[PDB]
Amino acid sequence: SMCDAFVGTWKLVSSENFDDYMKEVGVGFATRKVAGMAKPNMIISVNGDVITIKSESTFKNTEISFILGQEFDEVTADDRKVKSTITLDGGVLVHVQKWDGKSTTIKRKREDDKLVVECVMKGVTSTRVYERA
Ligand SMILES: O=C(O)c1ccccc1-c1c2ccc(=O)cc-2oc2cc(O)ccc12
Ligand SMILES: O=C(O)c1ccccc1-c1c2ccc(=O)cc-2oc2cc(O)ccc12
Repeated sequence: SMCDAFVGTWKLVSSENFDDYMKEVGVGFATRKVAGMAKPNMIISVNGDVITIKSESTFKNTEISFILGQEFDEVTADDRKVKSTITLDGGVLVHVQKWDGKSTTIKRKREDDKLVVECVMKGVTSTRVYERA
């Protein structure tokens, strides 16, 4: 399917304005500095209708499994317990995280041989680029 373009192993190669985006999300100082340093590997896989996104770094190891359009519980190292929904909108994986009446969007798009990640929170944008690993 269309998810196959996202499937594979990805390595973080560039990050821009991630600290200012995490500040705007409400991420604490210690967690921002820890997350800001990490150069994660990201494994995106598909099994039936279930999408798995595994991240691996010196900071942590995370795993989320989900069905497109089906809301799920996601864990974060901040004062936020989030309800997330991931949908596929015209080739773009749109990840909406909602907590305490607020929301942030993480968009992933395929550009050349890269996975371009756009994170938006109340006008503050961070761009992160991954390459195939
Ligand atoms: O994938 C990202 O780069 C990302 C962008 C905005 C907010 C969080 C992340 C992020 C993750 C988002 C979803 C997920 O399933 C796993 C993530 O893992 C990350 C690991 C990091 O070191 C650092 C960042 C992440
Ligand atoms: O919140 C975390 O556990 C975390 C810790 C280290 C590196 C990245 C994250 C991180 C996420 C990790 C996994 C995940 O599924 C979602 C994450 O979302 C984040 C969002 C932030 O604003 C800021 C950070 C994250």
